[PDB]
Amino acid sequence: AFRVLKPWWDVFTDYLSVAMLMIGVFGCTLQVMQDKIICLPKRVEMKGLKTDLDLQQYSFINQMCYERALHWYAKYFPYLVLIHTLVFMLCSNFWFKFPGSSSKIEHFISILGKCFDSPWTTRALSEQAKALFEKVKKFRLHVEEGDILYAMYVRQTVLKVIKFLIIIAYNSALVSKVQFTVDCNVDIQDMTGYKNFSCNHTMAHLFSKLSFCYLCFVSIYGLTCLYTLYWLFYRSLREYSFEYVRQETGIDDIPDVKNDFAFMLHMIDQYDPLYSKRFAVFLSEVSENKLKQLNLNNEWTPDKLRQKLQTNAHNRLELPLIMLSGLPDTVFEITELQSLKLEIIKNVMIPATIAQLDNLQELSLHQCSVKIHSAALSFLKENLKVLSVKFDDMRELPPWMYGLRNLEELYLVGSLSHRNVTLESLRDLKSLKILSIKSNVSKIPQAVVDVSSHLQKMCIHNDGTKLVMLNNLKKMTNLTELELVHCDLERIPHAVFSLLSLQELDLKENNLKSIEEIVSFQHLRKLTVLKLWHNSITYIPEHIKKLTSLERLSFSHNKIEVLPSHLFLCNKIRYLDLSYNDIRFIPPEIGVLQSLQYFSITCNKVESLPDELYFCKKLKTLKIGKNSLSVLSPKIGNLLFLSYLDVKGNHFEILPPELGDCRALKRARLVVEDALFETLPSDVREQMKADA
Amino acid sequence: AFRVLKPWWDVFTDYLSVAMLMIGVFGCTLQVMQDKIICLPKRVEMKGLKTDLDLQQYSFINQMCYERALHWYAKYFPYLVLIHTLVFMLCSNFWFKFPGSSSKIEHFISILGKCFDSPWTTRALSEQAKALFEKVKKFRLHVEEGDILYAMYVRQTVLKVIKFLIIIAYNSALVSKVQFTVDCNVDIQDMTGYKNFSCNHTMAHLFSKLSFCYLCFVSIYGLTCLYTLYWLFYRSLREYSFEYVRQETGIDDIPDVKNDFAFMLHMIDQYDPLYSKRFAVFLSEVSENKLKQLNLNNEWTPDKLRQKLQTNAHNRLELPLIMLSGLPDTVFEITELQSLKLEIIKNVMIPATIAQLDNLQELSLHQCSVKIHSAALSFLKENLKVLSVKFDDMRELPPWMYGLRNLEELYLVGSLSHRNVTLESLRDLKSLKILSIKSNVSKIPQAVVDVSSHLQKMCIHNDGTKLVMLNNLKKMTNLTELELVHCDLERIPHAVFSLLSLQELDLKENNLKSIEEIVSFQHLRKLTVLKLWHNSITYIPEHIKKLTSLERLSFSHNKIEVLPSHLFLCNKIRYLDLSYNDIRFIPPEIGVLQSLQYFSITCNKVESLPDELYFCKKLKTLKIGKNSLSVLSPKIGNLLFLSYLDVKGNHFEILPPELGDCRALKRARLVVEDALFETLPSDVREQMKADA
Repeated sequence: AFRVLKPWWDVFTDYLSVAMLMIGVFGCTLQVMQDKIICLPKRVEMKGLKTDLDLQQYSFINQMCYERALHWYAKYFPYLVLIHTLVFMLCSNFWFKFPGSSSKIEHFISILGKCFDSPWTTRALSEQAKALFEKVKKFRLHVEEGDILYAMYVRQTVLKVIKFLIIIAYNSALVSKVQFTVDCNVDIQDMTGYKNFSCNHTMAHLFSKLSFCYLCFVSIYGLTCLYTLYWLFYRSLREYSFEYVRQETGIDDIPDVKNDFAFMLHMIDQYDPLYSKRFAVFLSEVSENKLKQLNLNNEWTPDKLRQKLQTNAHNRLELPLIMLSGLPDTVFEITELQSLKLEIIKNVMIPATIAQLDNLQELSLHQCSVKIHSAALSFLKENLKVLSVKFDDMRELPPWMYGLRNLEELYLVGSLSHRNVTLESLRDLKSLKILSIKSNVSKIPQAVVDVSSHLQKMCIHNDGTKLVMLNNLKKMTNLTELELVHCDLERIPHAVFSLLSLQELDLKENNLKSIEEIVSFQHLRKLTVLKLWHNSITYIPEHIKKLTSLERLSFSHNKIEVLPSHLFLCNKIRYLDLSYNDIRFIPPEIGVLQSLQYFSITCNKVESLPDELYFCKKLKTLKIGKNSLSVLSPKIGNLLFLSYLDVKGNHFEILPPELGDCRALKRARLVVEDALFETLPSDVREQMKADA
Repeated sequence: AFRVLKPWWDVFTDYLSVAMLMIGVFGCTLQVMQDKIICLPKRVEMKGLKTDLDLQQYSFINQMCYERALHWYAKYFPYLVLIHTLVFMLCSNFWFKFPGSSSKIEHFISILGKCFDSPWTTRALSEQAKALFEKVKKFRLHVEEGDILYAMYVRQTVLKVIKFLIIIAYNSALVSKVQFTVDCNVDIQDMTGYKNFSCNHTMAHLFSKLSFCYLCFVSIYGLTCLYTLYWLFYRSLREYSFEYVRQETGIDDIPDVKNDFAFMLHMIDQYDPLYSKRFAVFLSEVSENKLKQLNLNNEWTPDKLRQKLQTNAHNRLELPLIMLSGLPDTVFEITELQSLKLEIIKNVMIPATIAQLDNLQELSLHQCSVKIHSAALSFLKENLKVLSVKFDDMRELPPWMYGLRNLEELYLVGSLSHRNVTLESLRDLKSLKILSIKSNVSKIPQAVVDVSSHLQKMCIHNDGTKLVMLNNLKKMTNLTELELVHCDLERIPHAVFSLLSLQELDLKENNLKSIEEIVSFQHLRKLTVLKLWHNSITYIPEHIKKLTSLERLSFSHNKIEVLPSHLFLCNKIRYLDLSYNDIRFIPPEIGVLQSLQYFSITCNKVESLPDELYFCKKLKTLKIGKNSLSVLSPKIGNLLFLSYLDVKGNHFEILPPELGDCRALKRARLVVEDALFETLPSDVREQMKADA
């Protein structure tokens, strides 16, 4: 604190100053004690020379000739040395005592003491100091733009030099002024009768030697100061470069430091370089990252991870990551999970340690600007089969996923056209079969055709953008199944008819009304499932009877009001969705659809129940919903395989006990009004709720 | 409490004062040791000049001539210097030696240091400081009333300067007064025989030099003090404005400080700008809010939230929040719950993080001034289907909810008419299907018409204000379920007949007496449920028998005493509340009300039971209450499906065992006295209580 700043020569000057003050005080005490110029009158077998002067006269003569004859240097030397040594001490400590420098120095000594103290420094050179990191960077921001400390030190030393020079320059000449004997021609007569006096100065000889001795001190002092001056103008401390500790521990960080930092680090080094090396760590950003990783690993343990382990949508062991900044290493201790979820973790490097986690084929990236390792990338291209990616500003999407070959299913969340898709080529995705698109691109990009060679199912669910050109869609030769949800086509495009291998088609939220292209649909004989959700279809073309291959029909939220009889000409269908439609009556041909196993007319206008409905026993799910039926035909007891029933929201009053014959149907599958359910027999409800 | 108050010039003045003290004390010691006058009689080959004076006479001459001839300043210079230096010390330290100012400055330094050490300062600039914020604001309040510190400091500096002029003024004019030699004509004749004496005191010469040196010191001192004066009249220390820190850290608060606090800031800045910079962060209100939020996040954990996670009245997962400063962010981690209960939480803003909580269809806002994020607003507009708001002064109501379209059920607590109701339009509310109102609307606002297009259910339960106008009610054509609770109508309004789509009707607490408008009610052929709670209805118009669609009837707390036969003609009714009335005898035609499932005559004067009552086996609820009955007809056993019985508070003695036949009626549904219950057979009571 009070020591680590002064190099050897500063303590040298302090010691010389203390010794100099000792010399000066010695001289002062001697002078006060015995300084007695002794005087006699001068002008004149032998006898004495009795001058008959009483003691008072002798003291008076001594005093007078002291003031007159003795040259001022011999009189004033000790106080002079006192002043000079006092000024030297003041100017030595002025660097600390001045507040402008004192603030910076106190800040620096505090921060550097704590930095040298931290054991994480030693660990890195081979837990809470990450705050000291921020303190260090704040401090260097505070003082690097100074250099006033360098100015203060240079001024201090240069004034010391000028003082030493003036001391030698005058004192060398003035030393020879002292004389042991001395003369004085004073007009003391008329009070003693004598005019010409001789005297001897007792201290003279002593002072002479003292001066000489004192002079030696000054000489040494000056040389010391000069060296400092040389050391302050030969190494140019305005800039410092580590270039050794950087090479010592082989970390290319810690580039350089600015002026005041350079100077003060130089000072500390000239005290001891060990403190400089132990300080070198905290400027390293690599050290910062490593300390962050250690701290999070201290916080992140495989226990906590396996606590959060769960199953994804695709029944896979997955660890959610909702809000982080890096990858805890403890996850690399968990090779069992085969899915991984990451939400909004930028600035992430994927290590090769994922190679330990081979048992994984699914990954999730929700707006995470993340890059990979080379071995990590190879591990992805050789192991992963499924990937879900959410992105917002294209920054979270790095290109390397376009190289993953063994991936089989892909999910995308984010707009590309912002209307051409800024989509890279989907060619290296050699094993992809499933593609999920969540964007607003008006056109299907050519990159889709880059994967069409092995693409089996591709799903686009835009936000309402129209698929303006469907030319690339016609290239989906390998496309086994096709979905066009909310593509705003409003019609049946010709591209769909280009895919004979198509099995299941959805046009949800496309608001189709004129669907007379069913003729082209009989061109596609693999069409087993057709879905027309939320479409303005108020009428059903007769060409639907020509699609024998159909197995499932979706027409929820459609303006059909009366279903034509030709609808029933395709008995192969097993699933029938007609809910939220204007349907008011069921034609009896509902009987021929024996293979039907599902039905839904929730929130429709159906008021009557044809009895042929009770002939398709394969119907296991019935959803009347909020319709206008008022009586339930007992023929419901004929449909034993009906497992689900949704008549709630209708005008029934009493439920016939024929519901007791429905073994597949229970209260779980029975959606009825509580009052209507109460009308059922006690035995029926006991058998229906449980085993009675 | 000692260092940072002194800028550089104060330290310089302190050192000059110290060194001046050194000069003075050195002079004092020398004067003690050496200051002797030496005197000789003046007026008179060469010989001695014997004066034949014994030592006593010489000493007496010394005393006399020293007292007379030697000028006082030469005699007292060191003591004068000591006095002036000491006064300088005292007038320098009078700042802190005054207790009133001492408390202020000491507290200032304590809190400033503490603020400097606070790591939360660093975090903000990037735990327990929450307490320190209050101390900070209390202190700034306590000190921004002063400026006595600045005035006293100005007084100190002017005192120092004027004393400096005084010192120079007379020392310059008296320095020449000291003289080595000196003369004295003293009339000591007849006592030592001489009159003219010459003397010299040894110190004179030295003192000259000393004075010169001393002058220089004081001169420099004055110069430094003079600078302070310039520094006290050029910066206008009455005000401090950061405007750089306010720009550096980008925090627009910390406006300014008053003269006293501004002056202290100027001092600290002169010591170091960084102290003031770091201290400014604790004046930020935004920083304080962030600290409060962080602290409540520290106090709250998702486990604590899930501790009170429960079901609401409308069976939804919800967490109570009764009193808070904001949202503990942990709530954003819990997405399963679809409703949140927040009460009396002002200045809350819901971020985009609500989008994490997609499983959401209900909400609660009890007098909470809450703003929203943009993504938050979209999430409310798209996800919510039910919502509860309590507001008091329309400020807790956040207007943006008038823009939510997908909401379907909304309940409001808070007056509107206040009787002009400043209710905003219910137009952007597109998907609403259910509405509850708790206001003071004497008028149905036009805003309801903007939701009447899509309206399905609306319930107004004003605090009793008469809904005088109801033309907007006539615009509720699409309305299906209507309730008018405590609307103080006292009569059947014509607006009700304007709503043919109406299914359920309520006029509770409207205190209707004359209800002869039932004729227009059979205009409403969709009228399923009709309620007449707490009405003054003396009797029953026959037009009620003309309501074909009657299903449920309420006559709670009415002045009805005898009921007519035509009332029973609407056998379609299943619910019949007649309690708290003057009923005494039930006409036997109660039998035709076979479809009736409910009955209540509690707190009436009924004295006999027609047996045709027991014909309506559909009657499952029976609330006789406290009436004037004495015996029970065994035909109650005919009511096998009777599930409830309230006979408590009557005059029975022994009940028929036919109660054992009623399978739906058990001991729990049998509201009876215990002594009377004992009169029943043990088998019946065992069967009712348990399965024996």
